[PDB]
Amino acid sequence: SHMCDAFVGTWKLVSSENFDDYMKEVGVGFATRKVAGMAKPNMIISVNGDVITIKSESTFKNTEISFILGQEFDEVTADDRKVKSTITLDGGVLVHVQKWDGKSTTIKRKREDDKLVVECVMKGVTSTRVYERA
Ligand SMILES: Cc1noc(-c2c(NC(=O)[C@@H]3CCCC[C@@H]3C(=O)O)sc3c2CCCC3)n1
Repeated sequence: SHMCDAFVGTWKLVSSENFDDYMKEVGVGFATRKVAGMAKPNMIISVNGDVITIKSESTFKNTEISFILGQEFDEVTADDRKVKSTITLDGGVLVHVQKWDGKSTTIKRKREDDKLVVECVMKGVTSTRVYERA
């Protein structure tokens, strides 16, 4: 058993709070924000040894990242930012820091009841995205 166990599986977006303002703060343009706003992505999380893979699959875009905890990696985000990402475990929370152009955003993923809750913070702006098992 590992702390990442509770995350593994296929998840589907069930609700989104303040996501348009989060995207604004990150610098996402109008057209991408409207398309993002409709999307109900799936998130597929798997583990093979030390390597964690998170796939995001939506009508617009399929993204995938594979990473080792604490090891920086290159990531192209859904909105096409080219960022330097580091994902660590803080207790049972996966903490994902993306850095680009002197800016930084933090995405936290945690299990709460039967949900996987994703808290996205950019400067003062927080968004919450709630996933359920698909
Ligand atoms: C920022 C941004 N710009 O476009 C996006 C973005 C997504 N964002 C997410 O899915 C959120 C946002 C940050 C981490 C993951 C979280 C998730 O629900 O898995 S999904 C999606 C887009 C752009 C258009 C295509 C579909 N994000």
